[PDB]
Formats: sequence, C-alpha cells, structure tokens
Amino acid sequence: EWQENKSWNAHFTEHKSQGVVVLWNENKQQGFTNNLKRANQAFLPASTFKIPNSLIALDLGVVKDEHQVFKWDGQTRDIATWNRDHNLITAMKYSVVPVYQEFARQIGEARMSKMLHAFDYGNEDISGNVDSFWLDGGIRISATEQISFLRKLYHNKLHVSERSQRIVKQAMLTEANGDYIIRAKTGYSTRIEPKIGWWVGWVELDDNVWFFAMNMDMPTSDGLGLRQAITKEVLKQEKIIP
Ligand SMILES: CS(=O)(=O)Nc1ccc(-c2cccc(C(=O)O)c2)cc1
Repeated sequence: EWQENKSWNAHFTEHKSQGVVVLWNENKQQGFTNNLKRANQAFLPASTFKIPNSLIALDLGVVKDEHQVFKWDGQTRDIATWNRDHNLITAMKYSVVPVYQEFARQIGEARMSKMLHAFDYGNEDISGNVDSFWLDGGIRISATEQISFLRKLYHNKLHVSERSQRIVKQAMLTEANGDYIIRAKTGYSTRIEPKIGWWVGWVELDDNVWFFAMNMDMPTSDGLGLRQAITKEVLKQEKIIP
C-alpha cells in the first residue's frame, strides 16, 4: 500500500533543503513518499487551513458565495496584495490571513471545533486563539492526514453540502492546461518551530487523480518557490506531468 522512494531526496538536497512529498494514486490506491516518518509528523497547517476554513464558512453562511466581497479593513499590512478588497477566490489565491481570521471569529470556537471533528481534520484541536490557532495554536496535521482530508473533499464526502465543496475546489484552482489541472493550497508556517512551507492538493488527469502533500524546511521566505518547484520535479520524475 505504501512505498518509500528515497531517490526523491535528491530534489531536496540539490536545493540544500529537507522535506517530504507524499503522493497518492487514486486509481491504484497506493501511496508514495520519500520519508515515511516525516510523512506522518504533524505540523501547524498554517494557510493550508484555508481549505477547511472556507468549507465551514460557506456551509454556515458566514460566506454567501465566491463573489461576496470582504472589504479591506483599512489597516496597512506588509503584504501589498492584502491591502485591498477580496472575495473567496482572491483571498485563497493571495493567502489573505486577515480575511480568514474574521471568518474564524464569525464561525466561533464551538462550531469550528465541532466541524473539524466531523472532518476528522488533523488532531482536531483548536486550542489557542480562535483567530490564529492554525498559525500558533495547538492544531497539527501531517502530510498523510492532508491527503485523507483532500480525498474526502475531492469525492464530496465531507460533512458539508456538495455546493460548499464545489465552491472550495473552484477556489483551490491553481493551474490548468491541456495536460493536467492542479487544485491546491500553499502554506507557510513561521510562528512555531520548525518553520516550514506546505503545498497540498491534487493533480487531475484524463483518467486518474494524484493527490499530493509536501512540506519542507523554510528558514527564510527566499525558498517559498521551492514548494511548487520540488513537488513538480517529483511529479515529472514519476511521469505524472510532462
Ligand atoms: C517575502 S516577505 O514579504 O518578506 N514575507 C512573507 C511573504 C509571504 C508570506 C505568506 C503568508 C501567508 C501564506 C503564504 C503562503 O505562501 O502560503 C505566504 C509571509 C511572509
């Protein structure tokens, strides 16, 4: 069921980094990773939490649809793309934390906790501040656990409406061409050691789906582009994308 392929480590070491890629072949129900241990180590989800957060916000009516505009609060932040109005699509695209912090406040601790348990999401522990627990609270999730959650979302099996799941998968759209579609979400965890980057999602092919979840050491923001680059090198090596 699970196979370890340490040859992928070359893709990390060549960039003087360390991390894990986890792949799941949906048709064959087989998983692949370069590091079985790290594949099952639990990290802060950081902005990958915008997937479950979006689902919950939509299903509870906190977010009406993917067109609703969340006005900039007028507080100048250091990420320029955050200092503007957003909808669900652009808020996902630019990882607009303050928009999702307000979602969490409106969801509230009780419903957030109840929903993460229904999702079987990570350690399901929202201890910490309701508007930041996915950044510096007690919640943790592994790369293999990200896959399990994403597979439920792909199949509309999470305990929210089909509509909520379709909208979030639309908002997860990252890349599409004649060969594949990638739906995914990046993450960047800095408040609790070790600092890491995430990229989780899936690759849709004509006749199969490959789920993926990777995290990697991220001592500075200079390496953030390696999250996608390393994942794609693994995908290319396994002949999943040209
Ligand atoms: C480059 S910089 O401007 O020096 N600092 C900086 C840049 C980007 C981010 C960020 C925030 C949320 C999510 C993500 C993500 O990639 O998923 C990235 C944080 C700090």
